[PDB]
Amino acid sequence: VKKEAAEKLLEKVPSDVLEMYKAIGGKIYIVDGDITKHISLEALSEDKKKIKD
Amino acid sequence: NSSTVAIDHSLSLAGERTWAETMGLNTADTARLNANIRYVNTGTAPIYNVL
Repeated sequence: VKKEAAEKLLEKVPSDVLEMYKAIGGKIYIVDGDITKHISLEALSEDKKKIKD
Repeated sequence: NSSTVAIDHSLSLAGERTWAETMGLNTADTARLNANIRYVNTGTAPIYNVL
């Protein structure tokens, strides 16, 4: 009789395609602190306000 | 008793087109508002620097 030999049908593995999608990449955006300056006097005042006759 | 000696060469041309869509959201900052308003004086004296 003649031997099969068996060279196989399956080629490589999914693992390369699996690794392709497995890509995670970079996520999220900068927020919160930004720059922050601010300056004006809407908080408190100062002006002569007494009483007399 | 047999002995089989073999060799293979191979090519592969893989073309791929990928479409992707993403919708991000933050539950605390979903919406921003804007009002369209007017000021009405039904009184008798005028008022200045209205806030």
